[PDB]
Amino acid sequence: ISYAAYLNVAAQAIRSELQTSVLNRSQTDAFYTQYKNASEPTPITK
Amino acid sequence: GEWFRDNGKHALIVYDDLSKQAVAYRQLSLLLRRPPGREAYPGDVFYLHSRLLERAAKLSEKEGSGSLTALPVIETQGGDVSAYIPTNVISITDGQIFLEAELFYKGIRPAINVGLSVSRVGSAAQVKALKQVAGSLKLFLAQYREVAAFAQSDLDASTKQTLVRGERLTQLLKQNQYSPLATEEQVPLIYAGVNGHLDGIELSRIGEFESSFLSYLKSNHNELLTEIREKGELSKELLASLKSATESFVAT
Amino acid sequence: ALKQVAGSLKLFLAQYREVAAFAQFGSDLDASTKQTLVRGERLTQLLKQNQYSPLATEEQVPLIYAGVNGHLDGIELSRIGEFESSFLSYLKSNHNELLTEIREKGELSKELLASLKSATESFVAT
Amino acid sequence: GEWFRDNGKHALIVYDDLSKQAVAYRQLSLLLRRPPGREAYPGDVFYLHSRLLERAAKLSEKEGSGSLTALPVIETQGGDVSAYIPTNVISITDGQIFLEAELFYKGIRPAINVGLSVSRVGSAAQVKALKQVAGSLKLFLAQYREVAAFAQDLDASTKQTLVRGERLTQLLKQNQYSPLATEEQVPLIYAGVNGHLDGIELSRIGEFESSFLSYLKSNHNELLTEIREKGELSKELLASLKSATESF
Amino acid sequence: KLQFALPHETLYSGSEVTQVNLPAKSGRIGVLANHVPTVEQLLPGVVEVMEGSNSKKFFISGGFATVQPDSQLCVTAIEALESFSIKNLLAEAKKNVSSEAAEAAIQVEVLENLQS
Amino acid sequence: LTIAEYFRDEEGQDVLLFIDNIFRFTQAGSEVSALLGRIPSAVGYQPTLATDMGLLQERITTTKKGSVTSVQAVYVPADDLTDPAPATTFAHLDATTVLSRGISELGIYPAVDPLDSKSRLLDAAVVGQEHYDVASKVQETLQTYKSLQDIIAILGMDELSDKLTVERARKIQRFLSQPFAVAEVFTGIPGKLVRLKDTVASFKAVLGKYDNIPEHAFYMVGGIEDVVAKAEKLA
Amino acid sequence: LTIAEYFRDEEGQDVLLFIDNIFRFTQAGSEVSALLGRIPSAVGYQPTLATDMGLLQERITTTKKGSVTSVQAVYVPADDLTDPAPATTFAHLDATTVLSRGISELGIYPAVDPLDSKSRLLDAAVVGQEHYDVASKVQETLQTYKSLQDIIAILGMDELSEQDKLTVERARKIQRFLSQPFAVAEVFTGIPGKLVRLKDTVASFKAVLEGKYDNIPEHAFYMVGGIEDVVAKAEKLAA
Amino acid sequence: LDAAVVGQEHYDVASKVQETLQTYKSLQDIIAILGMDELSEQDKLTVERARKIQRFLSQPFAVAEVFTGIPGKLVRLKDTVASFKAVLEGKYDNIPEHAFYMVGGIEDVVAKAEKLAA
Amino acid sequence: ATLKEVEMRLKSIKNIEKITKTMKIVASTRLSKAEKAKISAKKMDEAEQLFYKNAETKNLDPKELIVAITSDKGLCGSIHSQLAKAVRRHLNDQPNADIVTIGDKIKMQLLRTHPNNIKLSINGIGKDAPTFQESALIADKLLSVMKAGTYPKISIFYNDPVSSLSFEPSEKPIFNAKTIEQSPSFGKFEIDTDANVPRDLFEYTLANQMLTAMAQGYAAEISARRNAMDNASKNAGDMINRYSILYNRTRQAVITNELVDIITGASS
Repeated sequence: ISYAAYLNVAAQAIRSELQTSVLNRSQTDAFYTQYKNASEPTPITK
Repeated sequence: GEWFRDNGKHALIVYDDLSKQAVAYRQLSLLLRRPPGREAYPGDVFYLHSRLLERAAKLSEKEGSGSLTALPVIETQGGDVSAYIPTNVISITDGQIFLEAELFYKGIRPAINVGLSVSRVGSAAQVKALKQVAGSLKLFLAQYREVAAFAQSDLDASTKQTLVRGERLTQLLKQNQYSPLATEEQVPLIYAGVNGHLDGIELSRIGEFESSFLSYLKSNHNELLTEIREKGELSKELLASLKSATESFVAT
Repeated sequence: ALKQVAGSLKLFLAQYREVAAFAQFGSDLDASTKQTLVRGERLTQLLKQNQYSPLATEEQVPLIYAGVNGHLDGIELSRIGEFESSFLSYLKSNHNELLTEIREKGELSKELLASLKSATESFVAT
Repeated sequence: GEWFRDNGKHALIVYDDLSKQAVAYRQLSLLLRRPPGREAYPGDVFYLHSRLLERAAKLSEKEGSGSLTALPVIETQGGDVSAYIPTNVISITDGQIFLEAELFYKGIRPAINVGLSVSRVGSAAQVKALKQVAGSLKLFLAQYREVAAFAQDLDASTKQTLVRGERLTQLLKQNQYSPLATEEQVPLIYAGVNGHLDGIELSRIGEFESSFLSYLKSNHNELLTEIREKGELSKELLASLKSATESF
Repeated sequence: KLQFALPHETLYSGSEVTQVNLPAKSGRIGVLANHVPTVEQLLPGVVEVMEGSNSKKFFISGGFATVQPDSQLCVTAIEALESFSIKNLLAEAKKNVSSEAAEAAIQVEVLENLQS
Repeated sequence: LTIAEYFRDEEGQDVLLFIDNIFRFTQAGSEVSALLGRIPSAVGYQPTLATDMGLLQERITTTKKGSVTSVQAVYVPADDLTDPAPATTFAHLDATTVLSRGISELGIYPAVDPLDSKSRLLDAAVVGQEHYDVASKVQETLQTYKSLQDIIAILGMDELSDKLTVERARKIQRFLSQPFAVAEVFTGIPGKLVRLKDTVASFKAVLGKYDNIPEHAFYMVGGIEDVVAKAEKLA
Repeated sequence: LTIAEYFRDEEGQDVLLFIDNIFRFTQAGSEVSALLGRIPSAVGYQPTLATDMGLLQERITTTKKGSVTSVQAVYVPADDLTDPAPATTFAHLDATTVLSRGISELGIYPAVDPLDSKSRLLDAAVVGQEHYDVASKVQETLQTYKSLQDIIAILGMDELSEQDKLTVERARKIQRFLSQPFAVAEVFTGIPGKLVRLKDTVASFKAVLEGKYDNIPEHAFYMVGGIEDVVAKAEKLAA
Repeated sequence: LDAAVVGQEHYDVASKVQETLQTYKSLQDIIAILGMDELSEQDKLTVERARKIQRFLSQPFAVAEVFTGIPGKLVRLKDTVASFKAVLEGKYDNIPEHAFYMVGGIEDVVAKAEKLAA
Repeated sequence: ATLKEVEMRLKSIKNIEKITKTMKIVASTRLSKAEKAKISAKKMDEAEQLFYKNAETKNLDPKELIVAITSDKGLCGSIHSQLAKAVRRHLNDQPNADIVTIGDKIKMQLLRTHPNNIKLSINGIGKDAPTFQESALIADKLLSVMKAGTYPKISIFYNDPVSSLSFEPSEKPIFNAKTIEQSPSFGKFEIDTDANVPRDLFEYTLANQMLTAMAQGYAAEISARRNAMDNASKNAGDMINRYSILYNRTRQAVITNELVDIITGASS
């Protein structure tokens, strides 16, 4: 858990009809993938 | 058919198909040792079709006012419409109706390419009631086709709605074979489209919407249909009552 | 014996042809595209041949096997050509018994195929 | 045009339009049941233009040195120079001046495409004075066109010549019915190969021509008489040129 | 001088303000005109900005407040209004989904005071 | 023709006629046409092409006496469908099965092009509403590829919004392939013969329930029960 | 063509000849030439395509008595300008008048296109350096207006700089000052027709180009006669 | 053009010139529309080298000097092979392309390369 | 040459002409969000960096974490070209470093030049305008799986839109918990020595400075994609019309040659 996470949660709460852009920042598609000497472990989502 | 025209009556003749008549006359002329022309067709391969089609006409009130309408059929190869015979007939007819294979498999039936298919006379020979409700329908789709590509990601407002309309307008233009609708059953379905009373309905049930909606009119608003059928025009009071009948079905 | 080593090579090569259509801008390859692009490109250089230099059946079977089964992927692109003559020398020296069986029998059986499987991997390393 | 040739004189024969002649010669042949070839032209359409354009040449000393000069015209369709007739004449005429519509619309007139245009006798037929001031200018503008296309990252060196060719070609924009003397053309060509007009902005680049012309009417009339009578540049005047042009 | 900031939209930019109430990690303290330079983290709450006497209140996502030596205030968060602002499907589906999940308890603390 | 013709009228039985190749018929008419002293037609064919084909195909019909089911093989010169040979033949067939060189290079056998093969039996009042309904969805999914493909060659399947339907193209197209017993010296893969109703109920489910297994699992398999046995052996 | 000749050779007037369509004159020629048994030329046209067109068009010239001016509608087969049909016809054509539906879409009558229609006699040595200079500024400005359609559709109009917004104003008006109420469509439009003479047009536009009417609204240009008819309409719209 | 008549090296070089020129040819369209940017580094290099190969194949002629203006330089076979081989290996991947245009031997490229540098 | 090949080749270019022009509009109409999120980020950037300025924070006196910021989408110009070199060129001085790459088209050049340096890569992000949630999560992994807090120096590489027709590769520093409290003018600000403020300040400035870098990074890109495809539609013009003439040159020659055989074989 990170401090940026302690803030992310709150930013999701303020999604509470006329919420235009606003919906583009509500979610995102992210896939991180480690790497080795290049080789790379299994790609998971955020 | 010309008999009917000469006696004050009306006749519609369909040539299915002229592409094959041309070939026939080619076979005759070639064997008769006649000078060949572009693609083997004799010189007067144009005067052949010109003689024929120009026979179809609406006579003046002076003689009988009878009319002979003609719907010639041309079978085009690979879509090419610039060939000798095809372009020949086109340059005689008072308009063309094009059918694409692309749209045909896509689900659009009849598959009509409005971008190319256009009548010369057009408005003058249309039911005034239909002309009123679908005046902009011609343009709408002409602009919908070019904006159709924008599907591939974000929509503003000016093109956000255009994508909403046409997406269900053409879905409504879909019409199953052997099921001709009267002009009295057309205007209600076209009014709902152009004005935008269908914009907020899932396409999956737009097809069934046509049926249930027409059955609702015939049963409850029988009068609204009988005045369109008989008058063929939309009065200020009539067209207004049309809106109410529409928005009433949108709720249920 | 040629039928074995080349089950669906042809059909694969033809499908490698369409792969290079998307591979032109520099898009990251997935699992179903990376495997074929590497093997498919190395099979190309593998099937190249010089004029006046015909290869026998017992010479083709091994070369093809090392390509379709999954062995030549490791080899470097530029070292593909040299691999041909090198791999055939190793055979005509050590497992020369294999080559004289391909010519006489004509058909690869489970017995021979097993032996070839082992022989190939032996030369990929050292 | 041959009488002036045979009698030790000079004549300029200009055919226009040659393409329109070919079509006319194709008309007769077809009516004469002559076998149609490429583009429906008979086989001897080359022979028609071959035995014609060869009647134009510089005669020998003992023959009188009478010369006939030909300027055939060919109307291409869509710039398609790879057409049957257009190619046939180019295989006869030793030299081509191709005018591209692309450059015509832009205003660059004459719209001579340096890339496709070339005379098969440069120094041989060109006045020596012009030969010096034009150090392979044809090869400069031919490569310059590659700068005005790829550039459109601001550069320093190769982009420097971009400013050269810009005002050099714009300087060549000659109007209709405005012929110029040899001595009037020589100074302009030298003000380019080194970029002496670099300072002037894209507006009066043609104004300098009318200005410098006046400066020679009386202030520098001495130069005009030299080039007119001799027709060759010397080291004497070569150094005398870098000063009268340096003033502006 | 207040400088309210967000990644998507800036609210204030050197604008003159009389007093601002920032919900620090401690207690909601009103920053004076010439307040001492401090740097404290802001937990989700209500930010009151006083333009003269007029009252403006925004609900804040949570970020950092910074009083500069030049008595300049720097307030930042993810998303900041009140007239533009019920979710209870988190007290069961989230609160008791204990096995993102184990820490799914910050959600309840945010909405409770949002109604306030 | 005359032989099979006798079994139609005089023998009063169901006939089955196979022509291979029918193209060689008009082709042979072309050779003689010139020699016989005729002014050649377009594409160097014969002036009598639509009537020669007519005086041939017309005898291959079903009458009140007997019925004749004809399966004609047509060769297309240079794979050019505009050639007067394939052209005139089309208008005589109640059903077609166009073969293209592009479909076989994918792997799917046969090489049937699903966007030019159309029968006049594709009617709701013929094969059954369901049959038609399913068959229409299969056609819809496909065409979009041929047109939307231009986005895939420039970027791929990332801008696809439509995104669920664009992928069914690489799944349905593969499931169309059927193994044969006759062509054993071509693949060596044992053939499969699916019937009528099975194929119908098999596609409706896919049209994305069976969207879990990518690529192979619908490739060279029987009905729908085969697809289950081919998804097990993870490839 | 013979009919129109008389009103020139015998009355010395400026006779107008309309040929619609001119392409079917070429097509019909091919049919006849083919019927007679002559060998078809390039693309299947008559070998006598050059001369045939020549005999007709050449009789359309300015004599010492009068002149005959032909306005012929040209059909371009498959939108191909290299086709023997137009390529031969265009050789005789002086100027062109393109009636686009895109200008008609903007509700402009006549629906003439300012950028497509061009004239061989748009030469300063024919219409005068004055007329020439005015015309070239009109076209050039509208040309920079057609290009601005790009950023204007998405950004708005505030992206225009000093010279960028000053000229667009003229464009928005010039494009509306070109339309003209014809006296023939009067019994259809109701609007009385106004014949704008050559002398006036040159003066009217030049003034606007200088910027002496930037004050006048854009509506006082739509469907109006000369320049005077703009002023009288500017004070009637204020009331 | 066989490794038996012109030697293995001559054939290898000539071949490696063709192989490269086809890659640049098969992308004439890609470049003409999108640009070199959209091409991977693998292609990026080969393409850039081909642009140098094609322009270095250019050679002035003695007879043409009458209207060309550039002196015609004759190059013998031996120099040719070694030169083009060097460019392939990457020995000259930093010299401006215009330095290869209308020149003789490789020793003439370095001459024009520096005279244009200053 | 072929009757058809020049027509279907004209098709695969006629529709390529509109497609590059249709994406030029997408990039040009999306420039509005780009020129906004750019100013919003920058304004928060000033608000965020003013503390780092008045506190006089600077790197301490061989690990360093490098973050690459670009997209996975191509067709944007040399934005993935020049930025990757700026990184490589900065990497030359200090080979001892780990590189986290956001976007795949940046992972391209780095896999070539320095394959082992890449210890983490983010996939499928560069398509929309960046968001905090996106970055805050990238930093959460950067902090966790990478342990950025153990690094003496953090460097973010992004693209800065200097002009609307040209971009600019740039670099910004991120200071860790230890570098913040050990700042020369850090005492200047009153801070309770217990509520781990310096620690929370780094984990928060790690996410923001990324978004600020992304905002300008994906803004300079959209501004470069419009440019990249305006030259494309124009380049598609010298094709649709070039080969258009070549189609006709073939059509006229098809009708003539198709007619010659007829006339020739009619003379008998």
